[PDB]
Amino acid sequence: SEESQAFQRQLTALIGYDVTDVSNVHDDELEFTRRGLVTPRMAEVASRDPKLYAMHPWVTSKPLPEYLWKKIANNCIFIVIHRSTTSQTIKVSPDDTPGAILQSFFTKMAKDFVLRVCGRDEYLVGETPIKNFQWVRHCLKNGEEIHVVLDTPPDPALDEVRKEECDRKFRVKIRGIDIPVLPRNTDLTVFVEANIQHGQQVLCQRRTSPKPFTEEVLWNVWLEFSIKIKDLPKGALLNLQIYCLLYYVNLLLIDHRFLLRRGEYVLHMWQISGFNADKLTSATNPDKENSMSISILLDNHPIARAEMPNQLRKQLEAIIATDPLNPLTAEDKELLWHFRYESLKHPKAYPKLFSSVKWGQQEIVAKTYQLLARREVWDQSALDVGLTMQLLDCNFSDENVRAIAVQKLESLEDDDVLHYLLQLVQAVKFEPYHDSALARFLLKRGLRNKRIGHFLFWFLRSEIAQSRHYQQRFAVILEAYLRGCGTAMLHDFTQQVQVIEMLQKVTLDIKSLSAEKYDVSSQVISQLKQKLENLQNSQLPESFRVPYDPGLKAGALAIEKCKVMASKKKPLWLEFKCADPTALSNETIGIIFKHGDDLRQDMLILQILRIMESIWETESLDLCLLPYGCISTGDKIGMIEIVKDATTIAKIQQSTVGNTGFKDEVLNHWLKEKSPTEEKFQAAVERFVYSCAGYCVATFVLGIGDRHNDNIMITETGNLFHIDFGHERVPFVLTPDFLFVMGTSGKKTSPHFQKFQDICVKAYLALRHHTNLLIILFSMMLMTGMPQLTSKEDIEYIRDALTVGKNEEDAKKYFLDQIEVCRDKGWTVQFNWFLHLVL
Repeated sequence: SEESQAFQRQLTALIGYDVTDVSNVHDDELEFTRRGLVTPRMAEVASRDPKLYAMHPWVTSKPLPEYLWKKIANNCIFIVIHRSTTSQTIKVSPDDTPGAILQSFFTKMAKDFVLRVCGRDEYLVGETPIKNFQWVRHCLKNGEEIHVVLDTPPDPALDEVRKEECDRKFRVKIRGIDIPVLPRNTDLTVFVEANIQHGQQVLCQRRTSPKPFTEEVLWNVWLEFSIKIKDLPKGALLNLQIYCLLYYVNLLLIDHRFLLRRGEYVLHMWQISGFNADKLTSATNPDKENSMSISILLDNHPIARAEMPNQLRKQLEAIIATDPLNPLTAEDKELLWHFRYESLKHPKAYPKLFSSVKWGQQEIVAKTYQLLARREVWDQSALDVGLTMQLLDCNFSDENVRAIAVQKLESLEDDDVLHYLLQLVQAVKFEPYHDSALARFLLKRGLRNKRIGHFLFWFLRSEIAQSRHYQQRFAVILEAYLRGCGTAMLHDFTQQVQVIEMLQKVTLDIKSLSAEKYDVSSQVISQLKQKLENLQNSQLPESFRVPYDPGLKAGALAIEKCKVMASKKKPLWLEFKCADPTALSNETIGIIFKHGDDLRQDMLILQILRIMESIWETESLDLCLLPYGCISTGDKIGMIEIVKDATTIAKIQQSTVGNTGFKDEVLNHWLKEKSPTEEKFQAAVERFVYSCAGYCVATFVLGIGDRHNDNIMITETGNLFHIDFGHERVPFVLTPDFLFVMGTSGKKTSPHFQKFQDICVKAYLALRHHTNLLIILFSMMLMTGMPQLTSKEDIEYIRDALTVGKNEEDAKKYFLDQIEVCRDKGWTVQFNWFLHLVL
């Protein structure tokens, strides 16, 4: 049609990439994926309750943790129900329904509606106990009152979706390679390596002879492998590399239509700088003008009881108990394979088992599927996210093996899907094909829930903007999502994109006019305000949802309170007025806009933090972390949440001690002068003990504990929290100032410091109870998040940190000793933090 052209246009602007582009394609897998994802979408749209979809209730089935019942010490909950100007407080029990509460509301003054959190696009509806609403738990946790307004339900009509309308050995001919520029130092030789991969597992390998590295190198040679065409497993990759390692590129030997690849190919390769998710991409380099390319020719098609002994059983069991990052011996794999039917009764063995399958053998793969048809135990096992995620990493390229993983993710409630959403999305980079069970699962959960949807939107867009390796695949999935999110969602996303797009341009100009010079003169500031003026016109929409806090609406830009931060790069400090008239405080929305930072890395670390908090919750612990909002918008650019009433530990030191000169009492002096009442000061000290322990443990496990004072912040309310995760020593930061606040100094003791040590321990061994989940999240984060990671050393850290193997007593001890090293170090490391990072 005609209106379809314009619609595809808006989507292109929403996605940040034109999915109809074919300038970098060698087949039609993307188009095929755009077609195949139409069904999954339509089915979910037609299946979703238009009333619950519009009001996105945010609930959870988990029990209220012990630390929250402590608040409700009267089996009564207080909810302030506003109206227009007159508010009315109603007492309610933990198991009531917002409807019941609604009715029990007109019973107080009898002389259609729904409860909405004041100043927030959050509703309290549906057949659910009020104790199970996230906002209620949020208020209960932060000792805040529950204020809700009585208004009309959103008109679901606004969510309207727009109507749519051989048994021979395999071989490859390496014709040659060619690259535009060449003039480099040495004149070394060069050769092309060809590997048939599958799950990071190199099945077969061939190489060409070396040759003078010229602008164009030809071989016109057939590389025949010792593997039959019939034996190539679906998902298998033809991995091509150039050594003289400089360039790589991959090609699926089997396409999306179960067909063998064939014909002439000219693939533009990816380079390498000074093992990682990009290494596995089937996409080719879009830069044809300066990129290396390789020519090949594919010329070669359908795709078709004994009880285990006592001693061996003990062996298999040791293997199974082993940590995920522990390598399997040839004998381990034969044991696991030959006794596969026994292995099948141990869900925690699956990864090991499937990584013991000889995928380069048709008969073995064939038996594996027969094995998988004996699911029973797996289908009934209690869902284990750690286990599930492992079957979705780089080590498994089989569609069916991965499918069962997804099958388990299907049980997760919205609340959990949100906890792992970013890692689930990142795992799509491990899928051999564009359209996969994981992609459909994500597409469906997002379409099914506005909150999940909102984030799915930003998370996919984050990759599409900065990842040439996967933006094509991710763009197609984001499109498929936008086409069924609903017109209202589409409107909100448009509002947000326009604002960030406008702020990105503003930050660029401003950033330019000031190198590595910490100044921020009235000149740059003026020119900063000047631009916001223009935007304050018919550009910056009336409002927009805060990307990291979908419930909040940002209004006009309070240009007055806006400025530029001193920081090394050029942060943009903006403040907005809440767009909702029913908001509680006149409080402004603070958001920082930065450029020149690996914001995706911070996103990863913040989600892991939110995950450790949930783990501790399952064990009645509230380490008080503070994983502030952070969304990566483009390459090194994105926005950050500004916590209210917080400064760096450094700036507090700078306040008294002076410029670069470190005192032990400064911190405590600061908290006491910021606390309105002794009661609050004591509560602030208590919050400090908790937040300090949570970050010491959390940061140690993630190996980002050795930090400079300027990257650690604290609220006037006593909440300590690290920031700037974007990539002698110490395990974590526990300096004399932190200790003094706890009432200790110089290897002494105190009621608070002792509390701190026990909490740490209790917390530390709570993360160990989930050693596998953490190892797997840490392992995936590195491959898909940071630049390059060691296929050993790097990942291996988390294992030593999680003291794998030791018992709780040795672990408790191990951690306490780490607490002592910090005690020994005092101000050493901090003072040293001027030099640089290494080791």
